[PDB]
Amino acid sequence: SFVEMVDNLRGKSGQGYYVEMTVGSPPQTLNILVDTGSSNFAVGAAPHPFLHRYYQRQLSSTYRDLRKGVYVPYTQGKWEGELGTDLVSIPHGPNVTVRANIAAITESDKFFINGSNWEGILGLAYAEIARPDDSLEPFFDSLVKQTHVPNLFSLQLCGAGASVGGSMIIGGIDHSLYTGSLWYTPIRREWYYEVIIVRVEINGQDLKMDCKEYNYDKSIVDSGTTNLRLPKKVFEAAVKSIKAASSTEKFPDGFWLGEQLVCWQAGTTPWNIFPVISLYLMGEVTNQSFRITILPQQYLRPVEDDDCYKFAISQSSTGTVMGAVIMEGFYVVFDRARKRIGFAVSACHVHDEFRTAAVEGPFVTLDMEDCGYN
Ligand SMILES: CC(C)(C)c1cccc(C2(NC[C@@H](O)[C@H](Cc3cc(F)cc(F)c3)NC(=O)CC[C@@H](O)C(=O)O)CCCCC2)c1
Repeated sequence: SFVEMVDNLRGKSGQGYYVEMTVGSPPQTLNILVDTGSSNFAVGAAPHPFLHRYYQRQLSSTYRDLRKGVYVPYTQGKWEGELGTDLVSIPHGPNVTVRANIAAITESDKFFINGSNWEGILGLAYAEIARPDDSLEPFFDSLVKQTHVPNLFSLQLCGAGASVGGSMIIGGIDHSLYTGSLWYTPIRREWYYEVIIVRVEINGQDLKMDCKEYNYDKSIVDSGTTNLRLPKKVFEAAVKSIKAASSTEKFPDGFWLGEQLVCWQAGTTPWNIFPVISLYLMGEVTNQSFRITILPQQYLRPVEDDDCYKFAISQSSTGTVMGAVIMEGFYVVFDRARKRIGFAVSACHVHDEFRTAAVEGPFVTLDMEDCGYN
């Protein structure tokens, strides 16, 4: 649903996943980062040391200026630019063309990456967190309003199998991309893709915190953030257990902070000493939830030059962010029509000789609604 969009994403480890788009008439081709954690469509529109190409408004007979500026601040990077509209399409995407809002980026700081291969960002979340304000229609809303594409997309983000790939199925769910059942969690509110974590286990041991801690101040699925990011108190409980699981090894302190590799001899990575992490999500029926299980092969992410890794779980003071390492090896369905996100085991699942990533349920969990913050 459909073959045409299967394997339509590419990326580098830790630099997001991008999809090919064209903007303007005639079509100008850009690579565009696929970001469930923001809601603005923006594209390099002026030279910058890190851009191979950029969008050229003067060459599009279909460009229209909105004569209004815009800027967006992310966790660290930020850009400013000029709002306009234009015709936009996705070559490996549905067969449609829309007029969508476009921020043309004229200045930026710490936003583009050195050898990135991407030139723009596709914020796929709801108008609410759009900049300057919720009146700037996000691209996906426009796509839905203009064409007949169903109000639904799914993301199959894959780890290696040194440089990566994946699929963005616009408008449905492609059955060849996952196994087992889909389990759905409610979208709590339509701004970020907000969800609610009702329970946390590490190698089968409940973390025993008040479930409010898991969602303080929000939990969101964010394909535009690399790490699993955890609220301070949860982060420290989790590192504690992960340290004691793996104490048979000697770890620098900068490792646990994400600012320093650990290396082992090719093929000898001590997989079995790192615990599995289970996240239980609110389910669709009363008192029911389901779990997703993350393997060490998701949260110790590989970087080149021996097999080398960074700890891809880190600290947040803006809530739980289920980033790209959590999403890898799941097929994640953003079912906007039904205010829900589905998780299944990805067809490109992460393997381990003795353990496997899993979406399992049903589980009973009382008082799930008390887990939400405010
Ligand atoms: C855009 C908006 C809505 C105002 C905003 C602001 C701050 C944080 C976010 C959130 N989404 C954040 C998400 O949009 C952005 C997209 C992005 C990807 C990129 F490659 C470079 C960037 F400059 C920006 N990603 C990041 O800021 C993290 C990037 C990097 O540190 C990494 O972890 O890989 C993250 C925290 C929880 C809320 C959602 C969103």
